[PDB]
Amino acid sequence: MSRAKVGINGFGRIGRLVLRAAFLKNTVDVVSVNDPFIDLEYMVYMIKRDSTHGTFPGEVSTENGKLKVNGKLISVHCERDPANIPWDKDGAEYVVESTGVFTTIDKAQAHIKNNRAKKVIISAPSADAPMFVVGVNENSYEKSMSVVSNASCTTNCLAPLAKVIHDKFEIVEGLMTTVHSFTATQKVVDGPSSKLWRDGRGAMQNIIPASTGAAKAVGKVIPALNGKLTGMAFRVPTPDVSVVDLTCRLGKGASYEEIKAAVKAAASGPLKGILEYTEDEVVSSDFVGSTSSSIFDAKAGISLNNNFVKLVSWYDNEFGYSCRVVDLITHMHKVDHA
Amino acid sequence: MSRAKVGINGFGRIGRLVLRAAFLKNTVDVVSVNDPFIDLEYMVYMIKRDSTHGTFPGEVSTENGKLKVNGKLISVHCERDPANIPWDKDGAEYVVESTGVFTTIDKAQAHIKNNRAKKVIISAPSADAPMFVVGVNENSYEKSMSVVSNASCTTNCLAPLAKVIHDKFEIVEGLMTTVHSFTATQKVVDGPSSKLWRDGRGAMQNIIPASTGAAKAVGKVIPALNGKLTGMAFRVPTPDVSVVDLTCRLGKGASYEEIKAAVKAAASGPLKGILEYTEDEVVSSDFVGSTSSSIFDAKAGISLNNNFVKLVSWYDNEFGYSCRVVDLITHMHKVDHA
Amino acid sequence: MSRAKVGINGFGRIGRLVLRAAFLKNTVDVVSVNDPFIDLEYMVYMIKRDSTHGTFPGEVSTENGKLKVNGKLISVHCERDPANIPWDKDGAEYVVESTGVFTTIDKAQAHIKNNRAKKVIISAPSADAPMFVVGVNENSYEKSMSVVSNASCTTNCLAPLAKVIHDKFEIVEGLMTTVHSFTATQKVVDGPSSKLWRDGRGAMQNIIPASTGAAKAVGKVIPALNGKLTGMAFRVPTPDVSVVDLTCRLGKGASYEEIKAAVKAAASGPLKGILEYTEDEVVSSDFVGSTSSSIFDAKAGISLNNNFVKLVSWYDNEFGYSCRVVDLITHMHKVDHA
Amino acid sequence: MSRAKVGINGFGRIGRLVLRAAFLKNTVDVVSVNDPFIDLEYMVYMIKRDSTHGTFPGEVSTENGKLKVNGKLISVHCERDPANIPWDKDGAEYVVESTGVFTTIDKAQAHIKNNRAKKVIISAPSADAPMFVVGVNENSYEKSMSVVSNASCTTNCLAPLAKVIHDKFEIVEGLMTTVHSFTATQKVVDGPSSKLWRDGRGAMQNIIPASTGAAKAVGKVIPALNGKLTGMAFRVPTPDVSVVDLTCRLGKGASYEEIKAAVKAAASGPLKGILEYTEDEVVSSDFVGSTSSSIFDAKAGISLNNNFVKLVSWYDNEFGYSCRVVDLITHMHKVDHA
Repeated sequence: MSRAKVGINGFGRIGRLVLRAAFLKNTVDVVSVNDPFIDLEYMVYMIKRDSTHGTFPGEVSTENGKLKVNGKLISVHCERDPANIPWDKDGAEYVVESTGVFTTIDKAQAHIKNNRAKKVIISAPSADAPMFVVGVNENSYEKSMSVVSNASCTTNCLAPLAKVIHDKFEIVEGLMTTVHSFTATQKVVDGPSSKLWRDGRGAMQNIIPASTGAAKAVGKVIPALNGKLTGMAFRVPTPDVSVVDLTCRLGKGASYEEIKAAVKAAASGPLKGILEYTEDEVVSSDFVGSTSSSIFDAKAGISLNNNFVKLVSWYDNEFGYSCRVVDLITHMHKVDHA
Repeated sequence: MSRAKVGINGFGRIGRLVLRAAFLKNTVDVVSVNDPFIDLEYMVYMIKRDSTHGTFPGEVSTENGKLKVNGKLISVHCERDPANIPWDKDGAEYVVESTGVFTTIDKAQAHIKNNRAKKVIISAPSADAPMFVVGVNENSYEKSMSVVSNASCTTNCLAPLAKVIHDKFEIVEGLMTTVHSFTATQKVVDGPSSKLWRDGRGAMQNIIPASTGAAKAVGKVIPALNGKLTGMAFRVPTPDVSVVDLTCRLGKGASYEEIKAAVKAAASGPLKGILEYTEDEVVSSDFVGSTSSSIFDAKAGISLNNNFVKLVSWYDNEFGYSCRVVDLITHMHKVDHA
Repeated sequence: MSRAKVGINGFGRIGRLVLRAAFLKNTVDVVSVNDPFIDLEYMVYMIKRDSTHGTFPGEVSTENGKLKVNGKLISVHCERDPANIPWDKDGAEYVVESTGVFTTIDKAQAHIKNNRAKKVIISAPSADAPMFVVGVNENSYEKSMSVVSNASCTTNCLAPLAKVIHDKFEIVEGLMTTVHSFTATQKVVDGPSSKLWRDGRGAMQNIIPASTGAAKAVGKVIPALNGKLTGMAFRVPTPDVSVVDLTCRLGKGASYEEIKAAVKAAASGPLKGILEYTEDEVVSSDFVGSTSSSIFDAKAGISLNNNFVKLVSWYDNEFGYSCRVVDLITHMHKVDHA
Repeated sequence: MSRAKVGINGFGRIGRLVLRAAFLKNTVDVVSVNDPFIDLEYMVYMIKRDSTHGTFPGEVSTENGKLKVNGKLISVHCERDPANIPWDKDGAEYVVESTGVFTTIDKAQAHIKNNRAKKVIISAPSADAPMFVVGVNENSYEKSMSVVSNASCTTNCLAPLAKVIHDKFEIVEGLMTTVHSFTATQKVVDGPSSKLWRDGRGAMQNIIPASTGAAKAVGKVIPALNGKLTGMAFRVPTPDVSVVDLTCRLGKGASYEEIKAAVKAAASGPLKGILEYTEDEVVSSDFVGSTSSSIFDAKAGISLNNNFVKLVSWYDNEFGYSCRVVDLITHMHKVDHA
């Protein structure tokens, strides 16, 4: 009994797929959704239909102004302002800030005031809000914190992998590269982008050397690896799934077969679920729907020697991350209401 | 005597290429450009680097605060209010309206007001402004018209074909389908499009059924075929170039051999440069950068009997259409500034 | 009261997806496969992981030199000469020819030579073998026919619809187009295509116009439409699913809504499972893994008048067809063992 | 005086752009082509039409069963057996082996057999044949060397950069990843690929881990870094232009500015034409048609510290390589003739 009641503000890509993960894992209960740029009737469409993840494997309709999903009514809102959503009346405790526009404790506090929702969870790396990665520092969550962060989805891939290698071979220093699928933030043709010019170029016809602090933010998830990690991104013409290309220096001399054994041991043990291990000839479509945060590709990895190796790990940047959002809630609820 | 002095508002896709089309024909003069979102710095980049048509053939730079393009200086503005764009100062007598917002004559007249833009040229269909398709209703244009429209890119492909077939076999009735490359109006991944839900889907993994106002608009350019034409569109994962698929009944008998030689005589004849004829094994990429408005494909056209055929005409939806913007001005300036 | 014993020749994308359909429907028992390019280990890989239809839904492994799927054992062979495949020892009574090398009756008699397979179904449209379409002329199968084809997948889409529209309102004539996905017969980059130059172009870069008799082949399954139907094909950068574009002149006039009503009933009638009817804002990726032969889109298709209408219908060119292959065999098992 | 007379075996993708780059640079003279699968008529269409690089810039016709290009004549052959090709009658001194079937000194000598061809160049890396990268070790060519290799596209990118680095700051140890466009060896959809399973997968649906022997191969070109550097590749859905992602440890402490200057100086100096330096916010498609082997991207490269950095260099994996083949030939005809 006593499941966590959850609400969502920002029904984007990384906000609808989080909703999918909820009815799958069944670890929490969604009760509310708010998005002013999306109509209610539209919402059923975007849930039922998805070009990446297929149609919803349940029942979706409308009960009397409420979105019924797999036999569960959810109230819908559409306030331009985030502090104009009455979470209390829906019974929501934890709000998911997936609009990605209120990524600060000051802005996200707009959900918490007037006693409405207790904790706010930002589905992006935050500057002031304490970021968390379910693999590593999910336990660092103290009850006195309201607005958290689940870091970036590249971070959710690298950080768990970094922990294993570092804790077992000691990562002296490393540089990361993520071959990232394109995201909502890109253009179908050479369009406007007054800030990030490269990010405006046609998404299908370009390899776009983007940037990311995800690897640099691994330091915030793993403090022992602070300033020892950073890296950039390549955004390539694929709808979903991404891979991390880590190259680093280990403290202990270890052969690749040794590395494999440790990772295989982690993905089976304490990281059963966050980290996964395979030795198959996979590509970036064998992971569409993977709940894991990192899938170590043993085969594609290469070792120059025993102190300098290149590692590769996949992740569903959309759905793996979505699941880790659902996990962070369960943990909190487990921690605040117990 | 002189060349027409031209200005451009809305440095979009179908706007930057119109510019690129001016330094090629060199039939007119671009003097001013206006776009609030895209600064001068950015304008150079957007012009110089293009994922579809390649790097600009020439030296694009800045000088003394204004934009320069192979020894010609272009004044630059960032006014969000068309009424406050100073065309009068710049010397812009002709303005191309490529923002998508302004379509009404009384709307496009915010450019004309108060001693600046002589004629307003809307690079999009207008349901009140007299639409005109060069090569068809070209000379049908009157000097007493303050705002005109060039209609859609697609309709600029069908009409020059429609005319030929009509003016020789008389098109009884016909339905058109255009397999269209995606446009800036779409989403790279499943996104918000409250009006047109299907154009909210991932443009790169989907064949998206649309509906265009290009086919009946041929009735607006060719009155004889008014109401005899209509048809919808298909958006597919290519960055540029589209093809018209015209299915129609004829009034007179036709051997497809005749229709061929009819088009060939119209391509090299009066419609030289507007309508083109080909027999080659062409594919969409074979028309990137093409200046033709319609390129009839001989072998790809199918014919059921002597009266009911299916024609096929290619076009660069971006660059072919941007040329007819330029040519129209040479016609106006002929008629409208003399 | 028995089940068909099925063998597969040609382990391409139809061959594998036919197998998936067999375990999804569980109406036939696949007992053998043959592909001189694909060994036992690889087959597992190709069955397990699939870029388009995701991972195999069930159990696949190997055992005692035999492929094992969901508990059923499947012999594996690598014969390049079809007359060298031991269909008798394998107990395969029905052989699926999907190599394309054997489409004629006599080139198909290899599997039947010297008491072996009883029947052979050609997944490719044939020149002499009796072509059929499930939902149109299933019951036209005689027990004496050794070779028999299942038309094309393009053919299997338009055929059910025609037996509705023409069956009710009569299309005096009609032309067809199919915006097809790309198939394994194509090239990643510009390459060789000796006899059909257009097909050897960048499949991801291009819209490729290709001829197809799959619309002329309608006359074979519906004699009444012999010479009344024919069409072409466009191939676009999408991995799977295609749409049929039918522009036909109807004898008995009907409004765009009257015809919708006709197709409704057909979806819930005897073709319940063949012809489907939808009214949703659908795009191509919605019908991935769909078992229908033809899904009519009421929102897409439009009508010029009452006698001249355009219809749009979707189909999974890979999986939908594979489903019909299965349905045909289990039907054949009914007759031979009646 | 005399210009290099060249023949091409295998008019595939790479052998077809070599011809292109030849007439572009006009530094050598192509006199003979051979490809059994491509006849004269087809050969012309493959030149006039390119999905990636557009139409060829020149008059290409056929004079008397012979291919005429820009006024230069080229005799064609469809000899499957390279030892049957009359390179002597054609007067081809330097032959380009562009089919991967003849990549050893014994297997390549069929061109030189019986006094015709006097030098042969392998468009792919070779086992025993000495490889060369123009700008790095083209001066190690000896008049005695009858058969050579130009390594691979990727090697020609990594090497000019590595030379600069290792010479200025010394690369202690290094690892490389190349985000590479797909090539003719891949499939449009999941197809057979017995030796390399991942490459069987649909080229345009997946990110595909592959292996390149182009990083250790630098070791054969620069022994100083043999065993000290290696790497792999990710295959992504793009038609052309790849990028190299080089992570390495510098023996000398170097700041990023200090690195930026290191490359800018060599791109203007002796590596002018080979290595290029840029600071613009570019993407892959900005390099289609680039005649450079390596284009250093400053804004995309990063530095963890003064001794651990990540460098990025673009390259047209199709046409940058073909230009170097022409330079390898021009260099030999010099040395060969003296």
